[PDB]
Amino acid sequence: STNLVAEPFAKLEQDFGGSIGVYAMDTGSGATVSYRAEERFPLCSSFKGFLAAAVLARSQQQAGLLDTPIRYGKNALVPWSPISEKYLTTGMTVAELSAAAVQYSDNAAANLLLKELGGPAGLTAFMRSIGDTTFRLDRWELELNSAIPGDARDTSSPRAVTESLQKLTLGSALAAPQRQQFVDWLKGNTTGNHRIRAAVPADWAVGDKTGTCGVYGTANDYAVVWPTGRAPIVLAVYTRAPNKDDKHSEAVIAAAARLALEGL
Ligand SMILES: C[C@H](CS)C(=O)N[C@H](B(O)O)c1ccc(F)cc1
Repeated sequence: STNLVAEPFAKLEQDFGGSIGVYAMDTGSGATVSYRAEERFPLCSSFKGFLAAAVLARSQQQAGLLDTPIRYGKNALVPWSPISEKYLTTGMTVAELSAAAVQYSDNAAANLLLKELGGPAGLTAFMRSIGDTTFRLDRWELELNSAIPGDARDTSSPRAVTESLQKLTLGSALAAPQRQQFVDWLKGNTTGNHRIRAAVPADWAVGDKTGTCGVYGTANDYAVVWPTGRAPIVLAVYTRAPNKDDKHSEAVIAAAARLALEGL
């Protein structure tokens, strides 16, 4: 990938202080916008969207997987697990765990689903099977958030994120019912209102998955966006920064999303 009118991104990046990674594709025309699209960024919680997709893929071979109740214990409840916390006394079904992971970034729910899939290596294997050779998940929540500069653990690239997202939501990687369920989960996300969603015209439908590592200014969002009467746009906006204490910026993510969309 390349971009011969990259200066707007370059200036936004310089003002932010860190690194911005953008890839956006118009699935109707094939046009793309890129900026550090081939460079590795920490996934943070954005792996949870692909995790739910991997669950749906398995459910195509395992009848009633999604309906399976999980009666998890208190010591599954790592921090930032609001749904799993709320429902501890009842347990939750695999489907509910998947929805909570996507729509609230629920940590405990992600760990429980990772265990069902064979851990970070199992999710990574799923991603290889749809043709993503960049994605790697190595660790569990919360250790995967360390976001250390240059660490390839728990990273992917904006372009591979977008390409996989397109395969899973719009392409053929998931069966049509599973594909619709994944799209619906993304559309019901509650964590992304200040990121890509803040850049999209109010009348376009959006599904998204956010990520927030909590360190090194590292945060991200990927989304499928449905313009008026048009084929959908798929995009990914990732950030990081060189100092552990650097704050992430939702406004930067929104602004880079807007530059991508305006570029398309
Ligand atoms: C250690 C950090 C706290 S800022 C964390 O748990 N991040 C996950 B994720 O991005 O991997 C997370 C972040 C925000 C949430 F609301 C839920 C889960």
